Amino acid sequence: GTVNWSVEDIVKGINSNNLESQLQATQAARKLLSREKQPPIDNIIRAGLIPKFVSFLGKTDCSPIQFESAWALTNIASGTSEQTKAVVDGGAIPAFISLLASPHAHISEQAVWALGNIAGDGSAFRDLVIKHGAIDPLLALLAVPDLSTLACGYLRNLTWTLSNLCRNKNPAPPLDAVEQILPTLVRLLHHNDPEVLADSCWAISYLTDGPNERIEMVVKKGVVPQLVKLLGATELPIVTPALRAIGNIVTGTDEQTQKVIDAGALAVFPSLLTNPKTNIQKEATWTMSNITAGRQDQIQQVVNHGLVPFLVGVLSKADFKTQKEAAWAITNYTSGGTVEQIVYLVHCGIIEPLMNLLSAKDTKIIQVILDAISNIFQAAEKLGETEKLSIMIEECGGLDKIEALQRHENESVYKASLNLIEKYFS
Amino acid sequence: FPAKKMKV
Repeated sequence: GTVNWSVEDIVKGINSNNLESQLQATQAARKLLSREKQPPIDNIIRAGLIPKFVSFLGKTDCSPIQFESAWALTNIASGTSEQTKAVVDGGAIPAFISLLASPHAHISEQAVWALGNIAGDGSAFRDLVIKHGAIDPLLALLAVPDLSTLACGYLRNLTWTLSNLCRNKNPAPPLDAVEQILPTLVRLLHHNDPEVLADSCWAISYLTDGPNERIEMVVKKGVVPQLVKLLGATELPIVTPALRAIGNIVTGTDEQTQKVIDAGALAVFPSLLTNPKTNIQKEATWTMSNITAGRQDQIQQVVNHGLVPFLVGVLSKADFKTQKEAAWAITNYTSGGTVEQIVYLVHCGIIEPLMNLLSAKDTKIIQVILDAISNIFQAAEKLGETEKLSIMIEECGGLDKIEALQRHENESVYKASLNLIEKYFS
Repeated sequence: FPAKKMKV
């Protein structure tokens, strides 16, 4: 029927003066654009069909052509930034926003999807969708007593589009829009569908990727406990965005980090720091490094949860990037920690793996490590135990590596190594 | 991960 038309047949049908023929040709276009392999997006655009589709969006008396044109434009807008720009230039934004109030659920959903792609293109189109007033009707679609009464796919598409309205930076979304969206986002963050939860955590992670004021906008809504709960979920698509959100939050002030700690987040990190997925381990170690860079009572919270041995483990064996985040965590620990806490750090066996990591080719990890060593040596000086530490470093081959780093081409590297040698290995 | 979805 409408399977595998040519673009010229589609153009001939859409340019006819017969609404029904236009509907058939539009459906044919939709089917061309929804095939598995290589849809002819550029050919459809070059045929000049976008304005016709946009005009079909407004044909209230023929909802089928509204749906087919909405679907076709959706799939065009799903492509490159140039194709999405083609959809926007046709005036599609206000038309889709108008369709958000359609009495037909599938048409309204299709509009939600299209706006999701357009806004998902980038900060500019995101802000333009917002300027046309999409947030009010979008959120109105979710103003029901119980989200479970909505269709699963409907709710999933709404959540996804909203998450795209929270996505991208330079600039971040307008503050007023984020405040307008955040309550519904909190509501979705408590829904029982895994995809709604994943997309909600992603949206929160977007909103927390920024200055402390944005982080505060999120944290003030009281979502941290829920974020920890989801951090303990079994579905990796949930744990990943939840962990990213937590990390972002702990990049903020010590009080926000403290709200993460009070929610019980640390209790989850024994598993996260041994998670079989590399990215979970890396992001968890990065989060930890942003915790050990905080107050001494917070470092002490890290200690009490038994997470220092897990850091020693990651530093001993893990993907190199995860090991680098571990080195950062150690250097922050030693920078802000007390003498007792640094002593405890050595008692857990940090020295040997820390030394082994000096044979890495990455310059910055060598710098980080040498700073950590400097700090530990400072604690030893404050305890008069520097000799024993020098012996520790010498028995595991660390002294050889430092002495060799004296010949390292980087300035700060061979500076720090020279200082360590002449000050503690004479 | 990509932010756009093609409806197949």
